[PDB]
Amino acid sequence: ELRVGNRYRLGRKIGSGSFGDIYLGTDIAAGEEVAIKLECVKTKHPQLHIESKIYKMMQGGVGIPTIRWCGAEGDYNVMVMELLGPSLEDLFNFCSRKFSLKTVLLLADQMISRIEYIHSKNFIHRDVKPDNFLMGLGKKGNLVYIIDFGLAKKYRDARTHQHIPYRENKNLTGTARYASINTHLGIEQSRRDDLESLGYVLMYFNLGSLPWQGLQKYERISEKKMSTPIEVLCKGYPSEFATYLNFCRSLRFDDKPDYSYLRQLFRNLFHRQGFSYDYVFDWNMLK
Ligand SMILES: [Zn+2]
Repeated sequence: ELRVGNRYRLGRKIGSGSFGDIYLGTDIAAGEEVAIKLECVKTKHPQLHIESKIYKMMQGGVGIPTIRWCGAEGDYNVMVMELLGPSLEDLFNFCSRKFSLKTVLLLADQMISRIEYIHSKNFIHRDVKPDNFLMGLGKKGNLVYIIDFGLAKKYRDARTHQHIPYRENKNLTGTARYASINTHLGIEQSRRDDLESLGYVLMYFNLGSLPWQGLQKYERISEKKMSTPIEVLCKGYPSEFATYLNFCRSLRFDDKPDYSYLRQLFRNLFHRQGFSYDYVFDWNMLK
């Protein structure tokens, strides 16, 4: 019967984050479920308040979760957030690990816009992956949320817009599976790299798997990733997936991406395919 001070009662683990897990909670005053993150005050490098600050900086963005509370309570730093629905990875497993083209296109449109909004607030995410996208609840069930800013970094000064310097010899941050080729090569991440990851995530949803899945290990993924041409990766799928990836890989370090061009590629394909823009996802057509 664990209680976060007076206000919240703790429940089962419901998520795994870059720094700590997410637990199911109840807000005692609301009669309401919430998501809770905990960090021991003795932690060597505390980051919970740091990550909460980014969220709050993003607040009011479409598809950004809201923070109910951040503070110290007892021997913990605590972060309480609005509870969201299943991740795209979860829903992918319920859909037999294959999404229809219509689902992938509806998802791409939202996912490019979340990344675009984050970049507009001067941050890069750096762990773009299916588990960090969650569907909303109730009336927001048709909205894709982006979560987890623990690996997120500022890429430009807010007032001056001075972009962070080019560096190399970096250790990989984020999941090796969706990492950009330049990330595997040790280059400092930038805007281009969040968009390149998203492309691997979209092809993952079309294919059910990537060619560098299921094979020292990091050199081996990097090899296979660098050995597999985009044309080969995207064979049998609309040309827009390859075009998306080619453009991302063309981008120079500090370049601003053309988010509208990438979204339009997919919107045009959507028109040609004859799909209704009805936000009816593959999982909604499940029993
Ligand atoms: Zn705080």
